[PDB]
Amino acid sequence: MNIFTTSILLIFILLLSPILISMSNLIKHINFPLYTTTSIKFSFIISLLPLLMFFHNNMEYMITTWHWVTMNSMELKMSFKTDFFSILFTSVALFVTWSIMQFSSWYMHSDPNINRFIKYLTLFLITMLILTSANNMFQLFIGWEGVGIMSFLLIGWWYGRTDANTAALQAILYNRIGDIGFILAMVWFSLNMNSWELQQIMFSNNNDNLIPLMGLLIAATGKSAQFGLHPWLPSAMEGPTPVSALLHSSTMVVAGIFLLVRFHPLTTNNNFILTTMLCLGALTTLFTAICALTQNDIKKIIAFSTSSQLGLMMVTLGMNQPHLAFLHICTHAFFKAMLFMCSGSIIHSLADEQDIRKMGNITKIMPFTSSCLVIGSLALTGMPFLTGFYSKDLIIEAINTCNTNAWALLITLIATSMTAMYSMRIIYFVTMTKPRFPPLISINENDPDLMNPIKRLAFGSIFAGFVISYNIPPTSIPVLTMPWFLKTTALIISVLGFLIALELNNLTMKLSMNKANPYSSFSTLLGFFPSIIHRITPMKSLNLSLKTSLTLLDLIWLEKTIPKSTSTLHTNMTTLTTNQKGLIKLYFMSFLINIILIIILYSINL
Amino acid sequence: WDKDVYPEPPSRTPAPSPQTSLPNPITYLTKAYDLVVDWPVTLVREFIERQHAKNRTYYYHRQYRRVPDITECKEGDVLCIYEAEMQWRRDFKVDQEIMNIIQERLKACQQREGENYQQNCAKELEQFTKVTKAYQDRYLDLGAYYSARKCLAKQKQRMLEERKAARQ
Amino acid sequence: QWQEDPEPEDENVYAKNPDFHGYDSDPVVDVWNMRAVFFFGFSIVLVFGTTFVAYVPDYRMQEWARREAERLVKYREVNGLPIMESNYFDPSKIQLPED
Amino acid sequence: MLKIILPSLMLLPLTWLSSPKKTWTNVTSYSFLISLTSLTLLWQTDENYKNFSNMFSSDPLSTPLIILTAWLLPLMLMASQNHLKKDNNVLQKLYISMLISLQILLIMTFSATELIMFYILFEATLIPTLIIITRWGNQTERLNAGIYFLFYTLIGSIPLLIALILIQNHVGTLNLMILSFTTHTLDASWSNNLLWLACMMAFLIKMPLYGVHLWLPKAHVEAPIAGSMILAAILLKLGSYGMIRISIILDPLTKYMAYPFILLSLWGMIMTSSICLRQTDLKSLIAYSSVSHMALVIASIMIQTPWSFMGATMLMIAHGLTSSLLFCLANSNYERIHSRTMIMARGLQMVFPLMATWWLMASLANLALPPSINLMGELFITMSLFSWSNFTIILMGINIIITGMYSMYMIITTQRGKLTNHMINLQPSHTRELTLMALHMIPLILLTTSPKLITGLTM
Amino acid sequence: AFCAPPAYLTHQQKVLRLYKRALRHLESWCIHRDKYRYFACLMRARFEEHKNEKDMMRATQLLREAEEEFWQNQHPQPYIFPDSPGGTSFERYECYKVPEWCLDYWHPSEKAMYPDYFSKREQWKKLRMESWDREVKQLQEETSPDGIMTEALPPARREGDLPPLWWHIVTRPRER
Amino acid sequence: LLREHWVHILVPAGFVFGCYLDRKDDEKLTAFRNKSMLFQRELRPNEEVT
Amino acid sequence: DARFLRLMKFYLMLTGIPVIIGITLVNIFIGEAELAEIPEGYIPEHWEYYKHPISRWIARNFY
Ligand SMILES: CCCCCCCCCCCCCCCCCC(=O)OC[C@H](COP(=O)(O)OCCN)OC(=O)CCCCCCCCCCCCCCCCC
Ligand SMILES: CCCCCCCCCCCCCCCCCC(=O)OC[C@H](COP(=O)(O)OCCN)OC(=O)CCCCCCCCCCCCCCCCC
Repeated sequence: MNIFTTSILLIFILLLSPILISMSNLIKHINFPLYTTTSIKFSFIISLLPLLMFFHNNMEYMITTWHWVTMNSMELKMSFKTDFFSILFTSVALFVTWSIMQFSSWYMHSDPNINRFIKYLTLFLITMLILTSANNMFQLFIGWEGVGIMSFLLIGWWYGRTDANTAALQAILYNRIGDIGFILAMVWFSLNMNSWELQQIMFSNNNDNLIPLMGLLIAATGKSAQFGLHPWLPSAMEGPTPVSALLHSSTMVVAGIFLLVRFHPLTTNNNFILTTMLCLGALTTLFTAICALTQNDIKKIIAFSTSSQLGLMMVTLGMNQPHLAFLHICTHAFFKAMLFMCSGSIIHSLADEQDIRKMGNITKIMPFTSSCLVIGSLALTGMPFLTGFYSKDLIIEAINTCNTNAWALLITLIATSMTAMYSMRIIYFVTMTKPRFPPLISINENDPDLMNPIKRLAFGSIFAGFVISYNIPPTSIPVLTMPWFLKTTALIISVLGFLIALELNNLTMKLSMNKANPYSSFSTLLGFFPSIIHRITPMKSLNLSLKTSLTLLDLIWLEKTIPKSTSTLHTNMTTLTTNQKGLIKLYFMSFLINIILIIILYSINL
Repeated sequence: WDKDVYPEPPSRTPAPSPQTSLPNPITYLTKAYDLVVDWPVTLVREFIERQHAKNRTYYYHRQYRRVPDITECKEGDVLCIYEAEMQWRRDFKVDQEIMNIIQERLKACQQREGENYQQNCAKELEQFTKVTKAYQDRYLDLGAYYSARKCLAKQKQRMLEERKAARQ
Repeated sequence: QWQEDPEPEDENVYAKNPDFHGYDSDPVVDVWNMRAVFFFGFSIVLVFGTTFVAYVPDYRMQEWARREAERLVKYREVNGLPIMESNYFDPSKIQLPED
Repeated sequence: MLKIILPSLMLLPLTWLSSPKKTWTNVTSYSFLISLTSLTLLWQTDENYKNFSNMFSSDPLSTPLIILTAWLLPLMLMASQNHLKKDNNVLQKLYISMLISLQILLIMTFSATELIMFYILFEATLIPTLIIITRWGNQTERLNAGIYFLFYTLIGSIPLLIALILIQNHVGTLNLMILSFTTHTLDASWSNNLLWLACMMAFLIKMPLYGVHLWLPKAHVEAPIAGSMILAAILLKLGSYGMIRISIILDPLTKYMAYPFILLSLWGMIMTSSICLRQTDLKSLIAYSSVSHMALVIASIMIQTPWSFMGATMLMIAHGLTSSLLFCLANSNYERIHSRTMIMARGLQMVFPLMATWWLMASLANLALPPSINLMGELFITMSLFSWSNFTIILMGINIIITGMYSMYMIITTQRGKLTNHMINLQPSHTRELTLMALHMIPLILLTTSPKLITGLTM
Repeated sequence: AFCAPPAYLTHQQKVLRLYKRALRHLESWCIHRDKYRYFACLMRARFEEHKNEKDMMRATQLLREAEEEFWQNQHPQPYIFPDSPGGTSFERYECYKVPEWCLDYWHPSEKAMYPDYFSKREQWKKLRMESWDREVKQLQEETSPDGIMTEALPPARREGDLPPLWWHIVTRPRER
Repeated sequence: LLREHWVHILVPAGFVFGCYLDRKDDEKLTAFRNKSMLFQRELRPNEEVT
Repeated sequence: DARFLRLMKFYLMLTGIPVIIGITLVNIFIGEAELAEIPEGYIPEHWEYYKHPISRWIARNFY
């Protein structure tokens, strides 16, 4: 209990060190990118050990480090819950951010504030590690908001671009909408349990706990991407490919699913939460893949695919398979980062163009990234053993083996096919056709800072599922008893999607003009969700803020009523009483009226 | 650390049964740790404890004589009400700490048992429910301006109803 | 129209005092003012303030309270008594009104 | 306490018989030393409170207000320095004396024991503020602003005086903790309801209720930076202190004679956070922010719970610091551009790359980024109001959203676009104002590390 | 980005711009170069079929109908070059496009390096306080007194005079 | 030098005057010096507690 | 701006570094105190009830 805890806190000390050199004067006399990358490397090597000790013993720990406050029977302290989830996610995220820092030192040259970029990356990593290892809702909220703000600071790197800022504020807005529910849950737990710690909160397994779960579900829809709060993730492609790869493929988007797995001891007995999960996550697998079938940008395609996979993980959460959802979280990062990686390689090789309609022959002009892209696409589709299988196969088996909703059970698979559809689209329009890009050619992918990270993430994407699934413990019994048309459905339908895509893409030839259609227009313009919501809701909110509150109430009526009325009244009475002309006759007649009134008062009351 | 206040039950740790022929890193890693982290830090703490031992100092836990309660405290005499209210605030704070101790005693048991907390973590939950009932009967709905007099009014507004129940 | 001076014009300070600090045009006074600020606000108050406040002991009895609560829990759990009762005041000394 | 007040009284001669070159330096240094000495009040080793005389006293609620008051002084000295720089030595000595008098009276009224002394000082706080706002403002509506401020305050304060007399007659004293150890319940009659109204309206005006918030935006927009700072930090807190002290005797009336103000606060919160989206004046935006934040304080005093009072105190101090910081940040630009219009100057963070951080952190606080005392207050107010009634969370979330919106709006329309390249008069950032911002921030870090000094009476 | 629109576009300009947009959206629709060339030739035939026509009313009618056909058959996700509006690089380096006057506030120990640079910057001003007065007269004297005016500017007609209002078209930052 | 550096004797003099007046105030209020039902001591080590 | 940062660091270190050194040397050599029952006769002081040497020193000497 000395080696485990020391190894747990050492990674935080290390991650902090760079930011300490960021305040010192050594930056201008150090290679900050290389130093930070080595820090991340050693942090990963350190985090590898707790993983071994857990795989061996299966022992979880709670570590309270510092007393912050004592509020009248309610303590608050720094508390880390080192469990399977935390210790595995830490290793995965560090192993990924290593590759990402290297590829960033490659991709962001000519940017003077590359030091600032690296600092922000490591700060986000720290916030995510807090979120992931928190044994306390307040610490988890710290991580939540740190992620949400690092997103604003990274989407916005190019603060002259008037669209990156719109995207940043969009993310802020949606994540605050999720924070609403997060705070609702925190309040319910603080009142009905006088605590904020998983330990005490786990004694509400018999209580009703529907309102806090609704709150957490809203927070998950927010931080992750689901049909109600999804659009901010595609609009996050306005930022550099490294942050698109870290904050939007592997981290900052599995946060809600991590929340729900941490709170799985309470969703196990609420068939209204599990049933809105299963009927919502599936509504995104379909609605985004559709969107990912007629978009022309590699980044947007990848983001929509990420959203679809997240819907799939929410589906397997609803079907009561939290460990499976988390296994997918962890086996998804490898290839959904290597894909952004090869995308950014292709882009920086060309003249900063992301539209597939102006690239081709990559399979021959750029073998390395083509091979890695194909590997990632296969792993994503579900090829029998490339880190996709070990999670997606079990998910797609449980989906049909459980008693479920028979429309989700269908659209989930339709989207699982659209996966291979748009993957084949990428493959065919970027790596199989003729070079419809400009004529000047300065391709170069022979830089180790680019070759080694992808090599590494590819070894990962190939062997991580094996290495994990054959070491983790069996916290759930699966069903290996079923017909062939359920045991092979994922593979079969991925193949059918590939073939349908081959056909419909070869039809892109044949000199037959492309008559626009409403289906494709819908899938292209996002179902118009943004185009309409982001135009009505602002208009109403703002026309109200202006014409009603500021104008009608404040600058008009709350003036007309109190102060202007006082002034009018007193000025009028002033005029009345000071309209006097110096006439002694009138003054004395008034004196006489006064005398009469006084005599009368006296003689009457008496 | 008094183990009676903080139980910390014992630890049933088993024998390592390496039914294989391939080595185990964790063991040699722990040995290397013992050699290159423990040894020097232990020596340093020994040195610091030496300095302590040679310049020790002692500090005492302050005792508080008991003063009259609100019950024997007249309806407007403040020299007594001050003493009584200070005493009540003191006991209120100590009760806060008691409840915090119970909760710190329950979280540990939950984390320890794990999947057996629904069967092996029951007496602690019962102590928690009981002390919760007591805290509720004493201090629940007083308000920001809580005081011994409001606590007394609560006590009486409870006891009159309990007396009605008793008689019928 | 009427008699009045004309609106004045902006005035760069760095032109004459590139070592400007913000306080006064006189360079030595500027420097000594910034020095006094930095040495009385940062070097003393924040530092010694933080030190004193951190080494204020037993702020509002939150420590003695924990110690005494441990003592009480021990005493009571040892003598079989309960850890806390439902009535602060003993209902003997109290004298209720009879309806 | 007298060791805090006598030196503050001596800062005056120092100011007047100091040479025209060392007065600023000397008075600022000694003000910092006063801020330092004021930390004796934090030596609270027991639950017993301090009582130095029949006239003075300190509590866990009055100590932080007092220390913030003694800390803000040298900051206002430093900030009122670039302007009134050409102004005559005599005039600037007058300014310094006004500031010092405000300091002394605020310390007195926070350390007071008697409601009527509290009253005379809470009403003497008007002269220096009015004089600063009218004699050193730049517009022509500062006169009307002072009228509004002065007379709102006095119209609210008269019935408070009358109620204090009624009490001093029924009971024989206005002394605190005696009004506590002898308080009685009431009859729930109309006379006592009007007593409640009287006792409260003064403070409900001095911290702007929604409907009588029409003196704060004026005063801010028309006042100089030191006036803005003190108004945002402490003058909005006198009401909170007064209500936290006077609500002990009005029981049990506030259980039902508080609904209208809870409603007005929870609604005006939204209806001002929204103005913070479509206001053009940066100063008025920050004023409406102050209003939307004080609404929570009001609604939390109204419900009388320990968590509520704790959050009220935390948010009081935090908002004080943050509003002062934001006001000084806007002033840094005003001194360079002479226009409060926000959308005029843009694309900063290019020539002022560091002040864009202070701009950012002051925004991270206002939108309650954890870990921070702004949030440690908002959260507990939210929990208290959720226990009160679960439907308050709706309005709380709406306000949270609008805050997160307008903070980043204020950030982006000033620091995160592209530059107004036609701005030749962007004198680089002064060490003085960078130091202002640092002195504002660092104490927030320290109070976030040790928020045990900031909970209040209950905790 | 270098000129100003005229008070009104002429039928020729309208038709040319419609042709350009139609071809760009044809490119968007047809991903392959062979297809693009095929249908571009087809479209140019469709156009040339009505080049020797002169009836202005029927011409405007054909144009009003072709614009509607375009709005009905336009690609909703067309290709935009990166550095152009709607592109992924529009206003991306405005963060580093710092103006020139930001160097008048530099500190002697900052211009102590790049001394050969700042010496030129100086005489570039000497070339400005002298070339200013005559740039006004050339506008005063070249003014249309009949009221009419537009956003054009003349060159200098001398040896030594410089184009009026040059300092901001010159001296502007790189695009990078 | 004094005509410009004698103004450093006021504010510390004020601090000391304040401490002195506090001493006067607590020389008053002497009653209950040892008659508190909580801190009734026996004057064994000294002659005046406070 | 580099000037302001340098001066802030200088003037904070100037008086924090010696403070930190003193605190470290104190906590090493002197060390916190240890809980001890009260001799039935002795009357403890208002400072022998605290723990940290600096706390009880400030108490003994100024409170
Ligand atoms: C109350 C009056 C209110 C008025 C405000 C104006 C104040 C002006 C006067 C100057 C300030 C005087 C002192 C301020 C309080 C200092 C508190 C302190 O001394 O720190 C104490 C702390 C140990 O705390 P202690 O109570 O002894 O032990 C129990 C656990 N707290 O020991 C320490 O932690 C000290 C070490 C400090 C290290 C700082 C490290 C920063 C860490 C980053 C945190 C970031 C959190 C904020 C991020 C979001 C903010 C936007
Ligand atoms: C632009 C706004 C308008 C500005 C112009 C203001 C016009 C002033 C109103 C005209 C005068 C009407 C008030 C007459 C007061 C009547 C006496 C009274 O109400 O006192 C009763 C109560 C004490 O009664 P009690 O102790 O129970 O026993 C009997 C007395 N020993 O003691 C009390 O309740 C004291 C009551 C004092 C008067 C309170 C006035 C209303 C308070 C709420 C609003 C305050 C804002 C200013 C007034 C707005 C208009 C009312």
